[PDB]
Amino acid sequence: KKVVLGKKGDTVELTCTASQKKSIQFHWKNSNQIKILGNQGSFLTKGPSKLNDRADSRRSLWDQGNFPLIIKNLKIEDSDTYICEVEDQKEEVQLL
Amino acid sequence: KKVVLGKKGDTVELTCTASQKKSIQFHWKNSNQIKILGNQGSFLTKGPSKLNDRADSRRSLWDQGNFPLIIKNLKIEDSDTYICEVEDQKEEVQLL
Amino acid sequence: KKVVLGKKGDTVELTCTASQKKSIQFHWKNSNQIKILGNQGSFLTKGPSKLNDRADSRRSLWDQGNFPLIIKNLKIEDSDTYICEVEDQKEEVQLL
Amino acid sequence: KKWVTVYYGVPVWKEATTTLFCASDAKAYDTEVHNVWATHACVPTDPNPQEIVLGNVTENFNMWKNNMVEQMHEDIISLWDQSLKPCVKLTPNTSVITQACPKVSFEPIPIHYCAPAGFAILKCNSKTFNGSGPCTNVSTVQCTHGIRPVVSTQLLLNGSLAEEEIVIRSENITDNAKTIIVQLNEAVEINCTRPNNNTRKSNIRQAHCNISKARWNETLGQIVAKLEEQFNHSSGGDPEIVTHSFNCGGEFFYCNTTPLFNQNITLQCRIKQIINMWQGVGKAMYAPPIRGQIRCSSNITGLLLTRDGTFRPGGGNMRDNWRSELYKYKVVKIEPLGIAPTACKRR
Amino acid sequence: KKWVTVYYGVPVWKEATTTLFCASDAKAYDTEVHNVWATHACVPTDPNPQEIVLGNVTENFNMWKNNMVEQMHEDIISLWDQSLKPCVKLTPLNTSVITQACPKVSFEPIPIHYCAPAGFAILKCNSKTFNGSGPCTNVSTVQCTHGIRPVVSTQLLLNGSLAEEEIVIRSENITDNAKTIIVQLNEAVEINCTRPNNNTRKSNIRQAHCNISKARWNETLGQIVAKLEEQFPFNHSSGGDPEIVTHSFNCGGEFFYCNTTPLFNQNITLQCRIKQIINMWQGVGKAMYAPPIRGQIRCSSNITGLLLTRDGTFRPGGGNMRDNWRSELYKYKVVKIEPLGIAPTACKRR
Amino acid sequence: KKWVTVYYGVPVWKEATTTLFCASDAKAYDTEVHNVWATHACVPTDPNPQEIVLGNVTENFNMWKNNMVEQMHEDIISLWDQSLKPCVKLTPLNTSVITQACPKVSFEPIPIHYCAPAGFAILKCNSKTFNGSGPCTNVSTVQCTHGIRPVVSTQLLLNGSLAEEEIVIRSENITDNAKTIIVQLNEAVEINCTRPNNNTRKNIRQAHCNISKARWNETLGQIVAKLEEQFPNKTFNHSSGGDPEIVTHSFNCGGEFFYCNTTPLFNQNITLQCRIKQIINMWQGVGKAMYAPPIRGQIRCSSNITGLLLTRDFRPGGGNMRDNWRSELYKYKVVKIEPLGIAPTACKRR
Amino acid sequence: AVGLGAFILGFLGAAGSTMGAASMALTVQARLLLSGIVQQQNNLLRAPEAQQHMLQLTVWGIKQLQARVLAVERYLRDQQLLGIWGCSGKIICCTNVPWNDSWSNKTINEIWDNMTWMQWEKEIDNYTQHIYTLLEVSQIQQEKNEQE
Amino acid sequence: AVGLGAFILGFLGAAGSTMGAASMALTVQARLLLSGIVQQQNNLLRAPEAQQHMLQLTVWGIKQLQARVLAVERYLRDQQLLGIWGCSGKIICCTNVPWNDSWSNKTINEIWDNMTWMQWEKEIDNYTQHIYTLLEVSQIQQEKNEQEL
Amino acid sequence: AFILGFLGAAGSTMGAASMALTVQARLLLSGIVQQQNNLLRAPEAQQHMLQLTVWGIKQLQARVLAVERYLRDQQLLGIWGCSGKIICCTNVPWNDSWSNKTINEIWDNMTWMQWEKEIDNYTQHIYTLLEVSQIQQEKNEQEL
Ligand SMILES: *[C@@H]1O[C@H](CO)[C@@H](O[C@@H]2O[C@H](CO)[C@@H](O[C@@H]3O[C@H](CO)[C@@H](O)[C@H](O[C@H]4O[C@H](CO)[C@@H](O)[C@H](O)[C@@H]4O[C@H]4O[C@H](CO)[C@@H](O)[C@H](O)[C@@H]4O)[C@@H]3O)[C@H](O)[C@H]2NC(C)=O)[C@H](O)[C@H]1NC(C)=O
Ligand SMILES: *[C@@H]1O[C@H](CO)[C@@H](O[C@@H]2O[C@H](CO)[C@@H](O[C@@H]3O[C@H](CO)[C@@H](O)[C@H](O[C@H]4O[C@H](CO)[C@@H](O)[C@H](O)[C@@H]4O[C@H]4O[C@H](CO)[C@@H](O)[C@H](O)[C@@H]4O)[C@@H]3O)[C@H](O)[C@H]2NC(C)=O)[C@H](O)[C@H]1NC(C)=O
Ligand SMILES: *[C@@H]1O[C@H](CO)[C@@H](O[C@@H]2O[C@H](CO)[C@@H](O[C@@H]3O[C@H](CO)[C@@H](O)[C@H](O[C@H]4O[C@H](CO)[C@@H](O)[C@H](O)[C@@H]4O[C@H]4O[C@H](CO)[C@@H](O)[C@H](O)[C@@H]4O)[C@@H]3O)[C@H](O)[C@H]2NC(C)=O)[C@H](O)[C@H]1NC(C)=O
Ligand SMILES: Cc1ccc(-c2ccc(NC(=O)N3CCC4(CCO4)CC3)cc2)cc1
Ligand SMILES: Cc1ccc(-c2ccc(NC(=O)N3CCC4(CCO4)CC3)cc2)cc1
Ligand SMILES: Cc1ccc(-c2ccc(NC(=O)N3CCC4(CCO4)CC3)cc2)cc1
Ligand SMILES: *[C@@H]1O[C@H](CO)[C@@H](O)[C@H](O)[C@H]1NC(C)=O
Repeated sequence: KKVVLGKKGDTVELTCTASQKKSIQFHWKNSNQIKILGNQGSFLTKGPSKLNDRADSRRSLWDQGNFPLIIKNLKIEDSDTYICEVEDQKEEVQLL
Repeated sequence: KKVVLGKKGDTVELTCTASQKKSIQFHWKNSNQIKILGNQGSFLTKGPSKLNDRADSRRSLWDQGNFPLIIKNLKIEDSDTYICEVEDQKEEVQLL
Repeated sequence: KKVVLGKKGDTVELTCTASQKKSIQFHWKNSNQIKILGNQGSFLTKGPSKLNDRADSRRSLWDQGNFPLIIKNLKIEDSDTYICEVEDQKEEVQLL
Repeated sequence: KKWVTVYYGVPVWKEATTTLFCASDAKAYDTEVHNVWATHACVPTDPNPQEIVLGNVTENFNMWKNNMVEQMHEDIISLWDQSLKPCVKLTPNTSVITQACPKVSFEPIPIHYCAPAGFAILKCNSKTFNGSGPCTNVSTVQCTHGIRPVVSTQLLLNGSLAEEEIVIRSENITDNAKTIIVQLNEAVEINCTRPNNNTRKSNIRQAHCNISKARWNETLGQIVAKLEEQFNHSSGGDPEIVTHSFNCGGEFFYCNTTPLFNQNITLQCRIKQIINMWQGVGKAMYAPPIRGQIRCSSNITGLLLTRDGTFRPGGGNMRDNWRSELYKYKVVKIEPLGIAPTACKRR
Repeated sequence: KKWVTVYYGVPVWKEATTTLFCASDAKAYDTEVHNVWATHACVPTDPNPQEIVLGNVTENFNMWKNNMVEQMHEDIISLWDQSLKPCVKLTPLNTSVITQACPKVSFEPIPIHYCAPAGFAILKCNSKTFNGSGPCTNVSTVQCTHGIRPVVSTQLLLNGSLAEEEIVIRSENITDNAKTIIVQLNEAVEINCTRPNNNTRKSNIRQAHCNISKARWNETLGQIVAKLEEQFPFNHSSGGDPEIVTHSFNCGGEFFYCNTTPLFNQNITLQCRIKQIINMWQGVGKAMYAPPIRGQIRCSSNITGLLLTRDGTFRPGGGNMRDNWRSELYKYKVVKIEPLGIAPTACKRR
Repeated sequence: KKWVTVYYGVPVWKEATTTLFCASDAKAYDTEVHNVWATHACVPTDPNPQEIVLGNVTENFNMWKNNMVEQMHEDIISLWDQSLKPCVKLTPLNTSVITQACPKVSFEPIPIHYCAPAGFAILKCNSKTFNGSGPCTNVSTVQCTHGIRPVVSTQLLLNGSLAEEEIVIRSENITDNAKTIIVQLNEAVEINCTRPNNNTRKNIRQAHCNISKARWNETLGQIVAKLEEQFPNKTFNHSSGGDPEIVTHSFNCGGEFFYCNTTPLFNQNITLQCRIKQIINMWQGVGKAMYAPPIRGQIRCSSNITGLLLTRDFRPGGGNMRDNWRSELYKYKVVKIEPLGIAPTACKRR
Repeated sequence: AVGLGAFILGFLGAAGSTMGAASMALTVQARLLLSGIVQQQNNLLRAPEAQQHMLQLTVWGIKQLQARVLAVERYLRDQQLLGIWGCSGKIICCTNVPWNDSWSNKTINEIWDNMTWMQWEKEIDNYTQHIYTLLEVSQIQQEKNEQE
Repeated sequence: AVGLGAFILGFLGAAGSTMGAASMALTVQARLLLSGIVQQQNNLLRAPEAQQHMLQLTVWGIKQLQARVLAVERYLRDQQLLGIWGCSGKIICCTNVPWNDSWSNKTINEIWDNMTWMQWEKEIDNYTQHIYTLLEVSQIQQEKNEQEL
Repeated sequence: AFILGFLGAAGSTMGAASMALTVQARLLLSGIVQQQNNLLRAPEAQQHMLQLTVWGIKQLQARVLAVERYLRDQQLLGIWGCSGKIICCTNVPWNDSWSNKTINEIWDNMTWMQWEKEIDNYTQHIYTLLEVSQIQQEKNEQEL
């Protein structure tokens, strides 16, 4: 997996990507498969978890194949792994 | 044959029919081939004969396949045989 | 060839013809192949020579297959040959 | 020798039944019943008819066994119930319905019948055809000539002529119960007028028709000369049988023809509101006469006669009268696959 | 003599793509957007639909892998760009921002059907137990679809078709807790949305309210839950762009945003607002539309379905217009026939 | 070996004639002559041209022996007889004279083109060098020709097509001094012909045309450079005389018949001296006709000189309108395909 | 006369002569056409130029096309349906089923020279279904032995 | 459906029947149509009578014809293209290229009586190019051999 | 569309044209290549009704004419025994006097546009011979 280490009390951007350079459906989920963030076509939605708030993305880069998860005011309790669902490229990342 | 008996001065009815119930053009003629009645589609004609007058037909039944000859105020001279001209059904009926 | 002797000052009327009786392009030229007279469809044109003037035709007979060269005020100096260009019927005539 | 050989393109035609298209010169803007009806029922006619005469092919035609007649009849029923609507319509216990009666003009226009997707129509061009039997001059068309949907009885108006001779044709000419159709080779003009000054009532329903005595007698003379090779008051019945019944301008006329069958001789005509229907058995009421002056002018092209078992001019009903125009047409289809023995064997 | 034999007339289907064309009962005289668009874009409707049932042929369908969806997408975004023009359009670049004049126009989606070009036909699944994918046991062929209204809908699906007998729950993966579940109802719920002509006040002019019949709503959810419980032996949206969170829609040319909290948790009333700033569904970008119309606007719509999600006990989802089209296009696929085939036969040449 | 074999589908064309038909962008509402004629005479233009290049095909295009020219001629005659009617028409017989009213109509030639009937196609030459009637190496197949405005100008060829790269000079025999030499320009030169509002005196029949000196001089120098290819040792004069339609540069513009004195051109703002006339020698055939007196108002043409006609014995000349059309309809021929051919092969039947 | 393809045109001609003459005449026209000696006239309704001919030349235009396209389809169907008797792709198919005198006790020359197809197919119409059945049976038997 | 073809529509019904059944079905229809037993019916669209129906019955009138005309061209095209394997002008054509068990180890009656074409042409789809190549080769060799006799 | 797929070979040699037809037909039989047509669309709008109906009908008439000629010729050719075929090999020998050329010279260094000019004056003669041979062959088989 890809591991990203921050300063803990900060804002972190983790990314999922696609080689299509197209905005496609995608999702971010945690280790217990709880939705964090994802899209609905052009629209941005949040997942109903502790990361529902304090979260963002970059809608403008979805057509560049870049589908980031931005977690604001990050807590130590948030240093979990996340699974990407972009196409079938089910990559895993870890946040520290 | 369809044979009935009448009395001087009464009204009698002889009938011709068609099994198709299509108001098939018909004619009535006596034993000397004298035209009595007939239809022209929905309309009732009279033959240019001694039976021109005092003659009728229940025309509402022509559409049901029934083509009657009604002769009113009968004289003994009117008690002839009659031929039905319906389709090829050259049926004989008689008045006594 | 056809040779015509005239008198000084008269009118010549040399002719070229076509058996087709069609609207035909034709030209008259002298022995040096210098244009005298010819048509452009319905229109009459003149050639850039000494016979540019003193010349006429019969436009009304052109569709009858008759294409005259009419030289007026004939001079003995005009006693040259002339070549017809009617279709491929390149006939020659001469004046005296 | 003599082996079965299969041939394709065999030019053999047989009578067949199909549904025909109607065509007419509809205008679609003048409110008149036939042009308006035709607008949403018929197409323009074939702009380029082929009229192909098939050599000397002989074809057996029979106008009394034909079905093109029914095709015309069904269209007419729709035309009339959809246009000159009765105010009261009574028919089989029985029931009656009523309708609003806007008045409309009524001027029959020729309607042609056309056969789609094959089904060529054969036409008899013989002048001596006489209703039935082998016709010695046969041509093929896609569309028939146009027939005006005239609903007159007794004398038939605005049809075609026999051109050279009067033709007497009937299914059984020796029985005489059936109507004998006399097709004229000449037309006779009839001029029917109801002046606007006939305003009295208790008149407003009276009219007279002008017939040339000389033309009429010349015509009767030729008819008789032909009948002799084998004319009195009509016999009686409903008024559509007894009188010369016709519809013109939307008005229903009943004219007395005694003066024709017994110069400027006239028929005695009445305009009526109570009409016996020809669509089936029943009766109908139409609104009273139009105020103003009505003038009709027609071509007498045929006569419907019956005789006993010296003629009574009392014939005519709908679907029988149209046989006077459709007598020369039949629909056929081709069956190109056939067999004949020949002088060969397979391999 | 078990030799290769060549045959024609082999009715073997292959899925294929083609530039399908649209047809509609367009008018060209009423100034409304769809009938001044469809009159140049679409042809008259199919005059004689055939519905030919292909025996008992079983055919595999997959509503999430369909291509008719892309055709519908491109035509609808063209329709919108060519009609409901924003005053200000903002596209990501840095940014690119342009402006336009804003005549207001009437906007009422009409059914539009897609038709096969010559050489093609559309197969459709008539199963009452469609599922979403897999073998369909009732397949018929048509040239054209039945006609689908281009209604944006966004959260709950409006003015679509019904499942007739049972609520059908369709999902690419019903247990992945990621994809939107499309719920097709067997009954339409009537919704009456009004902005009365007395809302003339300013800070009012942007307020509107929608009335939902309680009996219909509760019965509908009871049936949905009963089915969810079979699959798996009660909340509102989690948040995000306002088009997802509220039941947004365009009606009369105006953009409504209705708060469905009262529905997900007689005459249930939702608070609705009309906005000028809308996030586009056509792609990523934003747009400004002209201010609200003075007068009274009333919309009446049929909820024929829902977009629901489930996590790793359900919520409304929304957006992703391709899914809204799938909800109606699921029954159809385009095929071509390849008539030439081969099989062993007990024969010899000569 | 070397047996006769019959092949069907052989790509061989042969020249053919047919009742070729016209198409144009006709309008039917603007009262103008061509657009009230072409609306009954011509069909709408071809919506889908193919321009198929036939490989390496080399073919002969004899413009002076073509038949497409006659079809164009007959249709133009009908157009004129049916529109710009003279009050008095005189036909040779003795004579036969008829009269007509002279309503006035505008006259602005529109491009018209010819199209092949079923079974036929038109081949066209796309080369830059044609050698007159000779063969060229760039051949394509079309259903319809390039549009040609049916202009009947005489010394100058007005509003035609350009040669694009070089001036092309054509004649059946460049040396027989009997044929008219067609010069097609690669560039157009404007001619600003005006009949102003102040010509109220009787002047009412006067007019003038303004031509750029720089353009005229450059064009004529270029023509000479090409004339030198055939006449390298030689070295444009006043016409010899004849009917006024030939002598002056005549044309029909706005319905008026102009007769312009071109002496200044064949010897900024070169001014031609023009007159408007009522008594006209017909170009349609032999005969004469009278037209109504001049229009009170202002008429301007601003026409394009796209070519000219020269004669040599290199003077301006013209007439025989069919020859102007040959230029505009240059490089097209009608052919049909004959699918059977025979060649020897190394096989035998049974 | 109804636009029944280009196929049933020369056969309207054939309807007027003997069976022998019909085969002959078709052969003659066919060689003249193959040789480029004679040409057929195309008879395609002009599509309208003007608005006044709409619903006239556009309806008759479509009607002729439907009749012709349909005629082509019908033609092709018969050409291939005839595969049952081994007569597909042919105008003339000579089979191995003999003619019975019980169908028609006539001489071949009488049949081909003194009769037209119009009469011939009526005189033996009551044997048509019978003969067609025999032809199928024969073709099946031939295939059965060809395949041994 | 309409717009798909002419030939194929006649051959599309009973698509789920076995290939054996399909052959029999075609045979009976030819018996019925060559004979005088079965009459033909048309599926043509009608031309408009009125201006109000001009767009509706002209657009679809033209589209129906285009589909049928193209269907005819495809039928006739394919009938001659197929001459490469020698099978021109045919619906059913038997050749001398043997079937391998490496393609499908099934018997003839299993294939013809218990399968539809819909399944059969999927089970052996990966041998299509191989077999077609063999058919071309066989035809070339047959022609060579006949010309040498 | 019979001529359209063949006429594009104009300018290539006779041999090249035969090879090209073989290859394209093979690709089509195998499902290797896909095609699009050149049909004109029927009008969407009433305003385009004359424009897309006149040409709509004319294009269909042309295609119908093309099939009628195709089918007509495929059967007229029965006279020479060439019906039902695109390529028909007969038993009439080539008379060298018609060309005096080699088969390879004709097929490889010439196109059909040239070949059919070279032997144009023998066209009727050859056609006559083809008919004669077919007549004799039919008799020879019927005589057995
Ligand atoms: C055989 O063929 C001939 C043709 O060759 C047929 O003859 C035609 O018959 C019609 C019969 O109606 C006749 O039509 C009238 O022509 C008048 C011309 O001036 C019109 O004015 C008149 O219209 C009025 O009457 C109509 C009712 O019939 C109304 O519907 C219409 O609105 C008009 O009515 C208004 O005006 C009148 C007059 O002031 C007033 O009284 C009304 O109240 C109202 O205000 C008809 O159109 C044709 O002119 C005849 N043609 C010829 C050449 O003579 C003949 O009928 C055919 N025979 C058969 C049996 O069908
Ligand atoms: C689901 O389907 C249903 C149908 O089954 C759809 O329901 C229809 O929705 C439209 C929405 O606009 C509605 O149309 C209006 O009807 C009104 C009837 O009174 C009209 O008055 C109104 O026209 C005005 O508004 C237009 C702009 O919206 C203007 O362009 C037009 O010129 C009119 O505006 C002028 O006049 C008004 C009034 O005086 C004034 O206020 C304005 O300022 C201006 O001067 C529309 O035509 C239909 O009536 C509804 N149909 C039914 C049966 O209810 C529903 O929308 C679909 N759902 C979805 C989500 O798409
Ligand atoms: C080569 O091509 C060019 C195009 O590139 C052609 O140039 C066009 O020529 C036409 C014809 O002259 C010209 O059309 C006129 O434009 C005028 C603009 O003011 C209009 O006013 C004029 O209409 C009047 O005259 C018509 C008769 O000619 C009348 O029918 C019409 O009803 C108008 O009549 C009123 O006005 C007149 C004039 O004052 C008055 O006498 C009347 O009583 C009445 O009051 C025409 O529409 C185009 O404008 C020219 N185009 C350009 C770009 O300049 C050129 O003609 C072609 N060359 C050749 C030889 O054909
Ligand atoms: C435009 C068009 C062209 C052709 C056709 C067509 C119709 C029917 C068949 N029939 C067939 O394939 N059969 C199989 C073989 C058999 C059994 C022994 O002979 C006869 C029946 C073929 C083509 C349809 C439309
Ligand atoms: C209406 C219409 C009818 C038929 C056609 C048609 C198209 C292509 C061919 N193909 C061909 O002629 N070939 C040559 C012979 C060969 C080489 C070895 O076999 C195969 C390829 C034939 C007819 C098109 C349209
Ligand atoms: C769409 C279409 C168009 C035209 C045709 C058509 C084909 C052939 C003939 N020819 C004929 O019947 N002949 C008789 C038998 C013979 C002599 C030895 O072979 C050849 C000549 C007529 C029309 C068919 C379909
Ligand atoms: C039904 O939907 C589920 C969704 O998870 C899918 O797995 C299954 O394959 C679909 N079809 C059938 C026939 O079960």
